[PDB]
Amino acid sequence: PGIVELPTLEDLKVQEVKVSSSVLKAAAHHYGAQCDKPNKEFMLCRWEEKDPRRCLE
Amino acid sequence: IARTFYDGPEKNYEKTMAILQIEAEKAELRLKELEVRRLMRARGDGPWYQYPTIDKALIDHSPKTTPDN
Ligand SMILES: CCCCCCCCCCCCCCCCC[C@@H](O)O[C@H](CO[C@H](O)CCCCCCCCCCCCCCC)COP(=O)(O)OCC[N+](C)(C)C
Repeated sequence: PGIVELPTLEDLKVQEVKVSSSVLKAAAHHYGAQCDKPNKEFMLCRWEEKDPRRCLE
Repeated sequence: IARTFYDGPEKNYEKTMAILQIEAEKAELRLKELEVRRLMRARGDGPWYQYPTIDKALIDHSPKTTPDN
């Protein structure tokens, strides 16, 4: 029925955010204020494409 | 007797012609209807034998709390 295409493990690498959930929760309000633009771009991509493979960048 | 109680042969003759035409048309119509019913039941493309499917108007096309539906 066709082969599923997957990104290679190289294109899935990124500088991770390695802080715990308490740090994230303590920063969440200002983080949502400051980083609104790329987050909203990503969520719109994610919900229009319905494919995680199309919103890696 | 013929003048008082009966008619000429042409009346019965042409009444018979009318009767025969009506009956033969009804017969061919019956056969055609049987064939049309057979085809409509086998193919489902006709107005007849339409079995319900689900109304597409029930689907909710709104964002569904996760991106992949
Ligand atoms: C001359 C003497 C010697 C010869 C005698 C000749 C014998 C003939 C008499 C016998 C009577 C014939 C029997 C009746 C059968 C005919 C029924 C029917 O076919 O007649 C209808 C016609 O109706 C007639 O009037 C028939 C009525 C006869 C009823 C008989 C009743 C007799 C009972 C006697 C009672 C006497 C008194 C009793 C005292 C207590 C036809 O309908 P119609 O829609 O036109 O058709 C179209 C034809 N057109 C175009 C020509 C008009």
